[PDB]
Amino acid sequence: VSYPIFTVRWVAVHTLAVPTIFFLGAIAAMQFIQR
Amino acid sequence: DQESSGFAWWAGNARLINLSGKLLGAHVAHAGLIVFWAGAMTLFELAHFIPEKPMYEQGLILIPHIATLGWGVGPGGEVVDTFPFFVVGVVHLISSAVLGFGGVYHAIRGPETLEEYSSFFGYDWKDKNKMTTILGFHLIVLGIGALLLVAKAMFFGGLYDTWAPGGGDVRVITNPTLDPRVIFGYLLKSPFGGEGWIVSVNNLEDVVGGHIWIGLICIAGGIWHILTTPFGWARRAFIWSGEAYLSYSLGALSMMGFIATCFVWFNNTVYPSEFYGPTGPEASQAQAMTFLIRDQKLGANVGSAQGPTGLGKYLMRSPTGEIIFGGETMRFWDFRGPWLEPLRGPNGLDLNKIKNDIQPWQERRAAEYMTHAPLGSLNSVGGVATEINSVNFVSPRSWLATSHFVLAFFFLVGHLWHAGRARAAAAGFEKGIDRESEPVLSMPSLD
Amino acid sequence: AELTPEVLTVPLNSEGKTITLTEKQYLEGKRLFQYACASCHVGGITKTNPSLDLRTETLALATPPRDNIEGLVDYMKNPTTYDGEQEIAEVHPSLRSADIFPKMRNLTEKDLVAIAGHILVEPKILGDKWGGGKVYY
Amino acid sequence: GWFDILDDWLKRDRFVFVGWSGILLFPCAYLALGGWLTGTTFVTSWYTHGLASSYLEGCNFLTVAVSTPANSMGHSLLLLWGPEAQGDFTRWCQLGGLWTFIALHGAFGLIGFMLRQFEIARLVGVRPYNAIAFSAPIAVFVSVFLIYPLGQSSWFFAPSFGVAAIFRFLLFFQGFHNWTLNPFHMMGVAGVLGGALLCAIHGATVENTLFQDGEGASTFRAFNPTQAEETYSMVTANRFWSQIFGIAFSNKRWLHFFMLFVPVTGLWMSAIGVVGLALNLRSYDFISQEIRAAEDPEFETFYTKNLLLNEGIRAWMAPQDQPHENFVFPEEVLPRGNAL
Amino acid sequence: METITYVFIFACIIALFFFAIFFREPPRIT
Amino acid sequence: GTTGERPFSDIITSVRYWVIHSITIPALFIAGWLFVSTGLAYDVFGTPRPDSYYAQEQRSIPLVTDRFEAKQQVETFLEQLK
Amino acid sequence: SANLWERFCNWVTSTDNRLYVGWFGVIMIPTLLAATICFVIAFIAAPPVDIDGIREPVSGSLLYGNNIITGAVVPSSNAIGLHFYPIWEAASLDEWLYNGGPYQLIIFHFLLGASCYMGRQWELSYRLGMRPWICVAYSAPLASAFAVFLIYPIGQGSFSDGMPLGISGTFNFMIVFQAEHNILMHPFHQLGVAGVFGGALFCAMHGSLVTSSLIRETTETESANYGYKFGQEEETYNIVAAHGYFGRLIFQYASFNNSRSLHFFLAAWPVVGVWFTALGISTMAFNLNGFNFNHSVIDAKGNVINTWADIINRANLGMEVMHERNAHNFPLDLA
Ligand code: CLA
Ligand code: CLA
Ligand code: CLA
Ligand SMILES: C=Cc1c(C)c2cc3nc(c4c5[nH]c(cc6nc(cc1[nH]2)C(C)=C6CC)c(C)c5C(=O)[C@@H]4C(=O)OC)[C@@H](CCC(=O)OC/C=C(\C)CCC[C@H](C)CCC[C@H](C)CCCC(C)C)[C@@H]3C
Ligand SMILES: CCCCCCCCCCCCCCCC(=O)O[C@H](COC(=O)CCCCCCCCCCCC)CO[C@@H]1O[C@@H](CO)[C@H](O)[C@H](O)[C@@H]1O
Ligand SMILES: CC1=C(/C=C/C(C)=C/C=C/C(C)=C/C=C/C=C(C)/C=C/C=C(C)/C=C/C2=C(C)CCCC2(C)C)C(C)(C)CCC1
Ligand SMILES: CC1=C(/C=C/C(C)=C/C=C/C(C)=C/C=C/C=C(C)/C=C/C=C(C)/C=C/C2=C(C)CCCC2(C)C)C(C)(C)CCC1
Ligand SMILES: CCCCCCCCCCCCO[C@@H]1O[C@H](CO)[C@@H](O[C@H]2O[C@H](CO)[C@@H](O)[C@H](O)[C@H]2O)[C@H](O)[C@H]1O
Ligand SMILES: [Fe+2]
Repeated sequence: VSYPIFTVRWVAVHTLAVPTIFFLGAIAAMQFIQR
Repeated sequence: DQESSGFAWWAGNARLINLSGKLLGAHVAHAGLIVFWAGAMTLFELAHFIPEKPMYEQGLILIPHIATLGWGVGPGGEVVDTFPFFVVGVVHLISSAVLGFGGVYHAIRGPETLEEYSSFFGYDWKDKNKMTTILGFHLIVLGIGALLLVAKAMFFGGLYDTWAPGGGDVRVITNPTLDPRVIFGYLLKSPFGGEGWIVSVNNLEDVVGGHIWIGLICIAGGIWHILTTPFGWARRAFIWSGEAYLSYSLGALSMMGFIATCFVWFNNTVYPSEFYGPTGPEASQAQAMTFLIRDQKLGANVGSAQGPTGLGKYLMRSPTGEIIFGGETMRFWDFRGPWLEPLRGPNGLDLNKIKNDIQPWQERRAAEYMTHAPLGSLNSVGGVATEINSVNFVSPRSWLATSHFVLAFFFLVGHLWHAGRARAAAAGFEKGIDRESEPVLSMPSLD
Repeated sequence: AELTPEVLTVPLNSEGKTITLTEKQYLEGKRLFQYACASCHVGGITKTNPSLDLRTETLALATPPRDNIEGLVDYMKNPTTYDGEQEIAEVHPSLRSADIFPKMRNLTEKDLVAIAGHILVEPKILGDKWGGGKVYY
Repeated sequence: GWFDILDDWLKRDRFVFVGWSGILLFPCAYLALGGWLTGTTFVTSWYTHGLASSYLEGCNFLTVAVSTPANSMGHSLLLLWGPEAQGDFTRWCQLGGLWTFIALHGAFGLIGFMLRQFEIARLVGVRPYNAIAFSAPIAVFVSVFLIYPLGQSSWFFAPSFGVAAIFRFLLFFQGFHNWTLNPFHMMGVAGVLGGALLCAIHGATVENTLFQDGEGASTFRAFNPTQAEETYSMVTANRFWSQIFGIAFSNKRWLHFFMLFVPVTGLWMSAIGVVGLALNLRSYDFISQEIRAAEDPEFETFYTKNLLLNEGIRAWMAPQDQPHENFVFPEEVLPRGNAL
Repeated sequence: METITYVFIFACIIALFFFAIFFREPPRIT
Repeated sequence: GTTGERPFSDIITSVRYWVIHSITIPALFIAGWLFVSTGLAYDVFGTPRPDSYYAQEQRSIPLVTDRFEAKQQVETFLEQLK
Repeated sequence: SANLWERFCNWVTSTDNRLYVGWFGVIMIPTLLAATICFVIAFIAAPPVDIDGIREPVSGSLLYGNNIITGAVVPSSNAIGLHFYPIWEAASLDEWLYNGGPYQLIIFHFLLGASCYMGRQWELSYRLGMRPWICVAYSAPLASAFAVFLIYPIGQGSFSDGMPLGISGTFNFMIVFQAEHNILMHPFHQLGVAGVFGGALFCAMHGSLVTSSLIRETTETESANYGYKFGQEEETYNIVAAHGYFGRLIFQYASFNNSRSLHFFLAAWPVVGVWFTALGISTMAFNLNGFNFNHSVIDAKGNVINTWADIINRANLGMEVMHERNAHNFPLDLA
């Protein structure tokens, strides 16, 4: 089939995906903040 | 195998209910994970174990077992030589490769059915006899194992003895308790307060004698089975199904799982407390010991001291009259331990002794225990829930008893699950009610 | 930038000298404190004898004075009662009794300094918390 | 005229339905779950209360939260551009703006999601007993996170969006309102607790009453997603229970309505109760008991016992839990048993 | 006077249990 | 029933997908790692750095005590922090 | 005849006896009648029971100053502990009552019958040719009743501890348990709540959806219920119209469509979850308590920064302190 590349669902799946990873990276960074 | 032909993916291992060859590899491979563990973990313990720092203060649970058998301990559980530990740990870690090799092999290369590959090893579930045979062997295998203990005690080094006359230290038992009376007594002794059940057993003579009294019973059975078949009632009683066989053996474990959770939480003898932490009641006792001493050694007259309710802070009586320690500890007046007995008399804790026979080794041992009671959080933070951080510790006695109640329980659930399934797979309807012939539809209504 | 070397200056002797322990010692002092102390002195109190604590003012009225390194140090070597009347090394961990309180065996003159130095800095950070408990948690 | 062109667009059977309702449900919902996740890892509760409430501060999943605003704030909406924040986003974060932000957005988010259940239902042509059922949770959140506080001094006393930050809200209630002794909470429980029993006894009855419509054991496949005969036997079931508990269903239509009424009703009573605690109109004591215990010092019931626990919970907690009150309770005042 | 009022409502639930079981409308097959 | 638009199973399996994302994902991960790492996060959300709760003494908490003049109050609170 | 026993065994096993007395029921029946009858009397009339160890008797019965909400059957004494205190072990009923004898009689009996009640819930299924496992779903509550009445005491050393048979004393058991184990902070309870909270959530869903897709078979002026007939042939609602909506609410695959797969998820979620709480009480019975984060998040200088975990603990202390005011003589609560 000829499925589209950018759909409404893609807008959704990214609004939660992009922030998350951004956070998982930020949060993974704290593990080294000390004193 | 496949689903559209066997069972379902998450039910995989039942696809082997009839493929003994593989079902052997399953059993072998697994019986390797246990050894592997026993081994891999003992080294993990040892690698961290610190020669002279309480074991209980180091999260050990395997080494403590080896120590109790009288291996690398000496007086008071002094951890005299680490080698026996390293030794035990590795042997297992290797024997895991062996067993591991068998499993992987027998569940892949080897025949996936012992049918013709060997008629002696092959087996039939409903074969109400080849089972009684296999059982028989194993029943003998266990017996040899039990007797091994008696050996380690009566012949090779002895075992640990908290009750050691001189004081905790390895001791060679040479007077096993023979005689059914004493031995079997423990069998029909209430499991309730005071008269405990099997969990009593306060001396190694009995632990040893009791085991001697086992092979010479367990093997006696291992034979009787390789030489017979279930009688009449036996047959018209149980469900003869592979799954059903499992069930019975499932409930078995589960039942013991509790008997164990209770043992490691209450017994002082076969769990030294020098290697494990102090019993729960033991610690609640020692806090009184600690303050009956501190206050006496300060002017107080403990015998006459009367507390907030009128019961006497340090000493009060039990329902049957014995003089015990006061406070909430009135509930643990059943605790018996080395460090305390010398203060006991015929009517209970004697005053004269208490008043002037309390050696320092007790004052500090009593202190050690009250500060190492079986209390802590999941993240291992010793003490009451309201305690502050530092001193991370959780008694082995807790970890053990805790884990096993979970296992023990779930297995009882497991028991029902299978005993209930195999008991209906037999009548044959474990897949649904027969549309065409609904038993209910042919029964006189009740209204 | 909060645990400054000023907050790390505690009386060395009884005459007046002071020692400015390093942040390296401190930590190690704490490690050693939990290693052989906390078990019974968590938070700076005493599970087996609540009457006596480790509050600096308390140690001051001790005998001999323990509100300084040398004093606490002497203690871990040979403990005595709050009046100094009896030597209590046989019921309280010390070097004079490592044979009975193993944990003490490791401990070295250097360690003893830290553990002590810790007993003096804590209250500087925690304040009242260090003395009492529950009430102050 | 284009309304329709739009309506058409919105009501298109996509992966994730949208709808007019979605023009509200998503703008908010996300925006709320978003603020939580933010505040949970980045913003602090230091100027508001006096604790670390995020990851960046050292808190873990259990101990983190988007804690309510300072008491001195009042019932202020805390609009980023309002008298307080004065437009400054960061400070907004510090005064506790992230709380009214989550509260209010989540609020309209539950309004949105219900409209959805009502929009999708109208389309697909089914009865709306799922938007009706969902009123139960609106009640809970609308009374526990909105009404309650509006009845007290400020927002500072509303739950805080945190795991522990809630367990605290629990104990506080037990300690100051003596909630567990409220008939309305009791019903609340009787419903949540028994709604669980229905949701588990029914599930098991169905699964162990299935006709055989397959050959294997994993009978999940035996069910044709397509119509026809019932998959289990209601007749056999009704029989089982009736002889093993005396009573038993026998009207799938009633059984499933009960299953809607039980848990829904109980959370409603649960709500009414809290609407009451907003005015401190609690069910704290039984006077008949107090009068007796005042006069006779040997009268003790598990009732009185629990009342002392409360005295303790308030005495020791209050201080660090209500900073704006500058409480100072000398050790000699703290009520305590013996020894402990 | 309360004791009595509580024990009554209770005795009622219990008699209502009897009736609901042994005096229901039998669920006849239709 | 009605199964529309680009499927996930496929998309996850698509080589193009990882080509595209084996840049984007870690990109975000390192992008946020710096958000904390740089200490930017702190300043964005007025969250105190381990050394900024109480100035050397003030065992007293910096508690906002009144709306309207709330902000000015917080400012001076950071002030005192020297 | 044919030897009555042969016959007896047939009645006992009658598949058509109003109430199915079974082999398990042969015990469940007398056990539950002993418990239930002793409870009902104990609750109405019964002297104050020296619950804790001291001599500060608590009255729980109605005729002694209680109402349904405050009343309860009080736990056997602490002086008794774990010891077995039956009526014949008392010097007189009065002793038996003052020391809490009724409790032991009532719980040992309820636990015995409630177990056989679980066994009975299998026997009948078998006798009716139905699949088993219903009795396994009921092992959750039982496991919880076992934890709270038997396991918890075996751990703590006395039946004096362990939830008392009464509405308000149940709240007591809880408020104290918290302070002693910080349960709200234990994984097993949170799973208990997800289970009990979740269970309800789904009970509303299932009940909701189904009701929402009943097939029109009644007027506007007559119950929707009549549209169904006991034992009727086929289904009574559109399981496809149901999924047609729910699927679209969240998204197609984030939904059910297989009655069997859906109904199992209904009986597994709350059961698995409730099991855990039972395993929590059973676990915290041996003092492996909840998480402890007191004095974590310490700052740069060493000042403790307090997190919500601390306000919690602060309220827990208050409980720890006032509870059992006259029963403590020493610093640590190790019992
Ligand atoms: C004593 C050993 C034992 C043995 C040999 C068997 C053997 C068998 N079981 Mg039983 N079972 C047991 C104990 C045992 N069970 C217990 C104690 C329970 C109660 C929980 C069950 C519950 C059970 C169920 C519910 C089912 C079986 C089934 C089966 C059969 C197929 C196996 C299978 O489906 O594997 C596949 C296994 C898996 C899907 C993976 C294991 C998954 C578990 C839940 C994870 C636990 C892992 C670990 C502890 C936790 C991780 C850490 C966590 C913190 C994240 C097989 C005959 C099935 C059957 O067809 O019955 C006839 C079936 O449906 N069993
Ligand atoms: C650890 C315990 C365990 C064991 C011993 C077994 C054993 C077995 N399983 Mg079960 N299984 C388990 C857990 C276990 N399973 C769990 C948790 C699940 C749920 C996911 C299943 C699900 C399952 C299914 C769905 C099926 C089986 C099947 C089988 C049988 C055939 C093996 C096979 O097909 O390999 C396939 C071969 C491979 C791809 C190789 C795997 C790699 C090897 C075995 C491991 C090597 C180990 C180690 C790294 C090397 C040591 C080497 C050293 C000694 C030199 C075998 C008896 C099958 C069956 O019933 O057959 C009729 C089947 O269809 N199992
Ligand atoms: C490894 C364990 C083991 C196992 C699994 C078996 C298994 C079996 N034995 Mg063997 N047996 C063993 C060890 C074992 N035995 C030992 C060590 C000996 C001593 C030499 C014997 C001596 C023996 C004899 C003499 C006989 C059997 C028989 C049997 C078969 C059926 C009998 C039966 O189970 O009745 C189940 C029991 C009952 C119906 C009685 C219930 C009533 C009792 C009094 C109460 C039990 C209550 C308990 C104490 C409390 C806990 C309960 C719990 C639920 C809470 C069965 C295959 C019989 C057979 O068929 O011969 C081959 C037979 O006659 N066995
Ligand atoms: C225990 C907690 C509990 C939770 C977490 C919960 C959750 C949910 N229930 C839903 C539905 C339902 N629940 C129902 C009955 C019930 N639900 C109950 C209890 C709960 N229900 C109970 C007791 C009942 C009675 C039986 C019904 C009848 C339905 C549905 O029809 C519906 C569903 O579809 O079923 C699956 C879903 C609605 C999605 C939504 O509204 O998006 C819109 C809103 C969003 C995304 C914003 C969140 C809004 C809130 C106000 C903000 C919270 C703030 C943070 C995001 C999170 C807090 C953090 C914690 C640490 C405290 C959602 C998953
Ligand atoms: C002192 C403490 C008090 C404690 C109170 C305890 C309350 C718990 C009872 C459960 C509530 C019923 C919920 C299902 C409703 C239902 O469906 O049962 C109804 C009978 O209801 C009733 O009036 C039930 C009356 C309560 C019976 C008590 C059971 C006693 C246990 C004995 C043990 C035996 C060893 C009738 O059934 C319905 O009848 C029709 C409704 O139009 C349809 O057929 C339905 O599908 C269904 O069959
Ligand atoms: C069938 C099957 C299965 C299973 C499996 C198993 C169960 C396995 C096992 C395995 C095993 C069980 C293995 C083992 C191994 C071992 C080894 C390989 C070892 C080694 C050792 C060593 C080497 C030693 C030594 C040492 C020392 C002495 C010291 C130092 C260090 C060291 C460690 C080096 C599965 C699930 C996958 C799937 C399906 C099928
Ligand atoms: C606030 C705000 C805003 C916005 C924002 C947003 C929207 C955000 C978002 C965000 C997000 C959206 C985020 C997220 C994050 C996430 C995370 C961080 C996650 C994590 C996870 C994890 C970690 C997991 C895990 C697990 C589990 C749970 C279970 C199972 C298993 C596992 C292990 C996998 C605005 C500007 C408007 C304005 C102002 C305010
Ligand atoms: C299946 C049903 C099972 C029921 C089991 C119980 C059967 C017995 C029912 C007895 C009902 C009456 O029970 C009786 O009520 C009266 C009040 O009216 C109580 O009397 C109560 O009020 C009077 C004043 O009015 C007080 O002086 C008295 O001190 C107080 O206890 C009795 O103390 C109680 O014993
Ligand atoms: Fe249903």
